[PDB]
Amino acid sequence: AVRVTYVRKHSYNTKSNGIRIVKTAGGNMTVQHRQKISNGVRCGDCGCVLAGIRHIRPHQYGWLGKSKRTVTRAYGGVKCHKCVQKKILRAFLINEHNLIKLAAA
Amino acid sequence: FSCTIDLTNCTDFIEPKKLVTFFRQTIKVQGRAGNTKGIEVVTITTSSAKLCKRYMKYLMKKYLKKNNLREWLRVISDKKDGFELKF
Amino acid sequence: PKQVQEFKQILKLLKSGSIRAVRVKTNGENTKFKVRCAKYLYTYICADKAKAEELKKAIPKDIHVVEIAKKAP
Amino acid sequence: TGHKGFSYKLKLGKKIHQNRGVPQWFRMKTGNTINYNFKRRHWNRRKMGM
RNA sequence: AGGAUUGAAAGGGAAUAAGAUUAAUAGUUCUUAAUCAAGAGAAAUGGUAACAUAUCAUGAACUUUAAAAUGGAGUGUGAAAAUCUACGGAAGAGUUCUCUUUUCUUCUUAACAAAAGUAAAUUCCACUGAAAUGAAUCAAUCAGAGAAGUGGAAUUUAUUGGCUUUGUAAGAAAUUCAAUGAAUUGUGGUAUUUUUGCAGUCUUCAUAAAAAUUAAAGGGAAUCUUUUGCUCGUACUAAUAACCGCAACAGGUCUCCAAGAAGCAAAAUCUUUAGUUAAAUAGAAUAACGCAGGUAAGGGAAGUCGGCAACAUAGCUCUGUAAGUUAGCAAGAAAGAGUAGCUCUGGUGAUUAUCGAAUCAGAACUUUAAAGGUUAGGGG
Repeated sequence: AVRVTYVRKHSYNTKSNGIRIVKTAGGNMTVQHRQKISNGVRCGDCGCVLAGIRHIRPHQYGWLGKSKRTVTRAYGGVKCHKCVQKKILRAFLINEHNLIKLAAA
Repeated sequence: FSCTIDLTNCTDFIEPKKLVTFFRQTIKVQGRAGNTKGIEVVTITTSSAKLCKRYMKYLMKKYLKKNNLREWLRVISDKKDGFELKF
Repeated sequence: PKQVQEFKQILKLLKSGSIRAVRVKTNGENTKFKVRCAKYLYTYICADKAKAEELKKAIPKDIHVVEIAKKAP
Repeated sequence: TGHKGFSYKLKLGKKIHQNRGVPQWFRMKTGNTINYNFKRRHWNRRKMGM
């Protein structure tokens, strides 16, 4: 086995100091710096992970294409489809009830 | 499969005729030395039996040690499924 | 580095005025046409000798051409 | 330390520069008593405390 | 519009790798190949849907949401690396008068991107509507606020998109050969460990950070090439000699990487890669008294304040286990038997005849009669 050494000057097994050891030409093994695991997005109401958006670092979303950081729907990217459906019915049914209850009952 | 041995600079040290009988009487085709009926005997050119190039170097190095001449001669592959002998 | 897939793009790349250098490598099985552009190094794996010659004529004479073989320069 | 401030590094460099003996010509001056630098130090003998 | 300064070289954080080079520096130099930031040259489609489209396809004020940004335990499992191993080889080395188709070494590949082929897990969408209730895990857990089935969508899996593969890229590097030039660089495993993710389960009178910074939404105000990237640290030790103890002090001082044997074990013991043979001087003789390690006939605590010290037990399997008790324990109670080598036999699966795992049980024979080299409870 080939034993390796930290390349940067950090010497502690911190979250930002994660490494990967990969093989390299000549049988030597080198040290990489791996990225932290991130969370995605959550519905503003039900707190569920949204589908269609990758789990990357906050700044890396700007690098992605304009269509790859959202979902093409009303409140897309901030509310789940189930979250949105309840919003539409609430807005329509309550308004319709207001027209019959009050406003020339 | 056809292994070829070159002695073009050491045939005086080792006559081929002595090598032909040794390979015939020492190859263990099925664990038995001397039962090499499917061996064409310096070349070996045998297809019925299974052998190896690295096996050929084994007896040849064994042969050199038997004659106490191993300290002078070295068996080197000629990159053409054969072996050539140097000093 | 990027890899171009079919023959149409490389000629359009060769005829484009963004080229900087060309290096041709001959392997035991195929021939690679690495085009050194401003940003990337596009390459094209070719296994047909006649199509390779068509490519070599497509190279403008002004650009520098480097031929690589079993011995590196 | 490998890491140091710029001003601290320069003060380190001066202490290296001041750790030298008397040049030979200065020792041949007439009426010269300064033969050895008594302010000298070595890393393993006295820590300069800075 | 809302609250000033400082406070982390282990918290948050835009973006770089492989090879080569020096007497000494190198994610810093060189070759090659990349990335990032700041600049310069009445306004889209598709899908039933989950949602998808090399920049595309306008989006101000104001407001909201999310990320950065969240404990621990234990179980299962995906992938990579190391070790081991199956088949096929190529080159070199070791042994060789006794044998050995033999034993050992090399057979490699980066950042960043591509998308032939092909995965595991979770969550959603469409059709349908479950009772004779079904579906599933090692465990769970779930269903008319809709299970199972079939067909789809998304996310995660150390960069693009997880793995093989591809560009980089063989021109490098490794192993050989010749005297700079030549050769090779397959495919696998229902094995172990490590690393890294994922899934649910358990636990708290414990619920296990904030900002810089980024994106999205609601609203409708308005009508590819190229330049530059400043300041400071960067040598060396990091300890049985570079640090703190007056010193080259058997004391103390926070971390990363981690091979084989054997074993439950990162234990003791031995070895490979690397390091070293010197670390406050030696030679001769082999008295007493010592310090450290031992043994001893017969007796067995009679020694002593006192079994102090030492001796003794010691692993695993099977049988067996009392009084007392807060009913949980005591308990490894106590006590007894087995254990080696060699030659065999049988049980536990996968895939559909071939292949594979260490584990358990049993039987003849032999001997110096078997845990004991090391590790390893004295009991009442």
